[PDB]
Parts: sequence; structure tokens; C-alpha cells
Amino acid sequence: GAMAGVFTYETEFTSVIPPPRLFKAFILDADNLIPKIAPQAVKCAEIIEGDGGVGTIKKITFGEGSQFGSVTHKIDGIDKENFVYSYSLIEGDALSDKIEKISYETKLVSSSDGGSIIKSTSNYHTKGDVEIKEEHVKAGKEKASHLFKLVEGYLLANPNEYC
Repeated sequence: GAMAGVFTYETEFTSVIPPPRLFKAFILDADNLIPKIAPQAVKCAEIIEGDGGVGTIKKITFGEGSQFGSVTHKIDGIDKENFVYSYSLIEGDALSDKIEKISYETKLVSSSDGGSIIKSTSNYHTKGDVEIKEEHVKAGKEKASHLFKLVEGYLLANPNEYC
């Protein structure tokens, strides 16, 4: 059979919002928060199976900004105490004959200046010859970035929320 491998890519960015509020809002309430503040980004998020914990399958339908496309995610793990959230891409444009799955990890690490470091790990499950383009990968890193700034901007404007 064809060669199975994992291509791992790691990216980091900072936030003025510390991990508890940021993980509660940006991670745990993404289904409610993002459609509400960025409808052009996320139209809706519907749970296909499960209740919200590990093993939950959910479809995220994009707004006009992503031509009303969609992704299907499986929740691999949630650590509310360590601000870690793992999920896999089980249906999406990023998948192909070459890339059968993409496992993701988002970790919120605190800093002594009262903020967060948002560490994102992308694990591509490859089949056969590996041909991962830097432009294709960075388009997903760029993607997540422009949206987080809408989230950050809203949390700063609404301090009473997610306390």
C-alpha cells in the first residue's frame, strides 16, 4: 500500500486577551460568537452528532466571504484547564486523494504581560508522494488571522461578556 505520513506545521500569534476569556469566547462559543459578529465568514455551525464534547461531528457553513462553502470537523479533544482544543477536518476543500485528514490543535498559552500566545498545529495525514505547497498552507494561516482580529475587537468592545 501507499506511504502514510504526517506533515506538521506550527504557527503562533499573540493576543491582549488572556487564555480563560479567549478560550471561552473564541474556542468554546465559536458556533454562536462568529456567526453573530462575522456573518460573511460563518453563516452557521450545526452539530451533526454528539453534544459538544470529544467525538462530536459538526458542519460549519461559511458566509459570502467563502462562497457559502463548508467544513466538517470531528472533536478530538478539549482541555478546559490547559486551554487546548483538538479537532480533525473530515470533509473540506483542503482534503484530497493526497491529504485524507488534517488534525488540528489550538493551544492558548498565557504570558506574564496579561495576554495570550495562540499556538496552532496543522497535522496533514498524507498518502503517497508528498507535495505540500507553502502558498496553499499559508492561505489557511492568513485565513484564521483576519478573522481572529474581528473576535479580539468584539471582546475588547464588550468586556462584560465571557467572564
